[PDB]
Amino acid sequence: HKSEIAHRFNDLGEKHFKGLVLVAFSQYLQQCPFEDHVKLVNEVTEFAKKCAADESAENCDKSLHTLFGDKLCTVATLRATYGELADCCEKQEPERNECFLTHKDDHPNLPKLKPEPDAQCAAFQEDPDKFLGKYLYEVARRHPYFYGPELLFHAEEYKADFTECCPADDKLACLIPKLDALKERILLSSAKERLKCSSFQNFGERAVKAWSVARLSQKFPKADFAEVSKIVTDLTKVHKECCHGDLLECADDRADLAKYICEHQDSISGKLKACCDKPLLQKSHCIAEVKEDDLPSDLPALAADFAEDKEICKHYKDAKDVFLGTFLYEYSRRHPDYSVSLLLRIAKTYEATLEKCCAEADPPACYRTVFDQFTPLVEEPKSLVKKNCDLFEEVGEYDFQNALIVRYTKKAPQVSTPTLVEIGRTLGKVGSRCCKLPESERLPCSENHLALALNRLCVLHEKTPVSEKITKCCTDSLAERRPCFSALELDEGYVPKEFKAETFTFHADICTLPEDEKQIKKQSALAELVKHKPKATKEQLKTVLGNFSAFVAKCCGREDKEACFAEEGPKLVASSQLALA
Ligand SMILES: [Br-]
Ligand SMILES: [Br-]
Ligand SMILES: [Br-]
Ligand SMILES: [Br-]
Ligand SMILES: [Br-]
Ligand SMILES: [Br-]
Ligand SMILES: [Br-]
Ligand SMILES: [Br-]
Ligand SMILES: [Br-]
Ligand SMILES: [Br-]
Ligand SMILES: [Br-]
Repeated sequence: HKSEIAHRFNDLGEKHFKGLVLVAFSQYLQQCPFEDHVKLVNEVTEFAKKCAADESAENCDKSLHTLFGDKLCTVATLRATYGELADCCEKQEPERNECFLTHKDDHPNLPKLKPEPDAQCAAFQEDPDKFLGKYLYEVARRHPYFYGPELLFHAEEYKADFTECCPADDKLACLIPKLDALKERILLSSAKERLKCSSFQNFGERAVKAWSVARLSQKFPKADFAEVSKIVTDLTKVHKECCHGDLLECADDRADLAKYICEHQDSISGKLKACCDKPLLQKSHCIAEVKEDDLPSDLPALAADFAEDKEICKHYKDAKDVFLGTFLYEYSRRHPDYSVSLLLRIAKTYEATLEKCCAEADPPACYRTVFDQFTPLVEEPKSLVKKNCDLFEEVGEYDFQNALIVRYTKKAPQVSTPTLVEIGRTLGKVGSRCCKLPESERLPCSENHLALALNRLCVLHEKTPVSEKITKCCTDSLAERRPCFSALELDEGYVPKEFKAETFTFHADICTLPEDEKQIKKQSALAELVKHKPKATKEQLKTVLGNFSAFVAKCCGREDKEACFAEEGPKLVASSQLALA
């Protein structure tokens, strides 16, 4: 392949190629107007066609990286709008892209994209191409590590929704449920993918493969070890390319993998057939989301091979990584009911046990009981989910979020209020989604979702580190991350944040906010109450918040809203203090 970009263009097709370039640019250059991005995509795409037709043309042999980078450095507003991102252009590859990646913004704080059915159907009417391009543009800029080929797929869902619902008399009736569900799907996928990219960055490729050996062994328990390994090797390569911004290569390799999975579905899983009848993007998504296959009925006990066999230290000496990979695959396929981290924790203990045991002068004797060690590990997660789902089913979502906001704020009161509020809200929604699920599916859902929320917190906290405890938990070890967070507790040495009346002062402009923005303001007040009076109980904190909430509702219902806030406000701010002693 003389020319990489011809090759990409040839393999991907003009539409998706175009689509991926729009996405890539929107992730790198998050503020630029949609129109500026359209032009860039068109330029790159032109040059691609020149090359596909003639690979000797000036510059067609340069790497995609180099071509994209040079293109980014061309932007007329780069310095003006993106500032020090412009300094990256002085660097050379591969450092240039590294430098660009660091400057992707994980908290871009763009206006909340909400469904406006009368509005959007008519935008869908006025110009559709701009409409489906904009969607990709808006999602990409808000989620700078979003999984390239998956975004193009959600766009199609987006198109299919509008095309169906905009003709009916009752567009909103049809439309809103659909868009609401799609926002949720986007959030979850973006969090899933950010965790992969975070793992590459902080723990490396090894950690990403183990995580993936576990997950895929659970999904495809029927598959033998060499399949799993092959698929995992290819999928890691794919996600590494996407996390680094190489969306064309990412996508091209992803189509190859989807092809491979579909040509070997008999040897992988029986739940693949419907997926493998689909067009490309649908097919890849369908595979990404496939239900776990049924446990096979011919699997032996793991003891024989992993506790009883007397040459185990021998094997473990010769092929450490391989042999432990074999343990992880075997253990994970038997346990479709465990979170990926729990599995990884288990594997780490096994590895640790062998190194301990294999120095002792009779290793069979001790590692004989290695499986006893996994009991307490399995049990802890089971307790946390039961503790949380119990609280959730009792008090409802909003109260659950509140209880989590308080709990996390006590653990890490230095962390910003916007971040504390976000994790707590996110974790409340996990309660709604996960708790109603069968126990075989509840542990994994809440713990796999919890992993994603902790990662988000660590991503935000790494932008501007403020708590050492948090850094330690975020950077020590992916498998121990949840236990590390669970162990955090209010430090005896924490100095309360000094009181600031303004921080608890509300005004009428809250009345015109969306409900969820209303709750965010209230929930932010909650976190600050905790920062100022950290020793206050959750029950005292719930009462004070109830009083602010009753105050806001009333004043927002008043004829003279502003007079109500002005008179009533200071009374609350005063009494709040004493209520939290
Ligand atoms: Br170009
Ligand atoms: Br993202
Ligand atoms: Br690329
Ligand atoms: Br794909
Ligand atoms: Br096969
Ligand atoms: Br802290
Ligand atoms: Br999250
Ligand atoms: Br933070
Ligand atoms: Br916890
Ligand atoms: Br006011
Ligand atoms: Br109060």
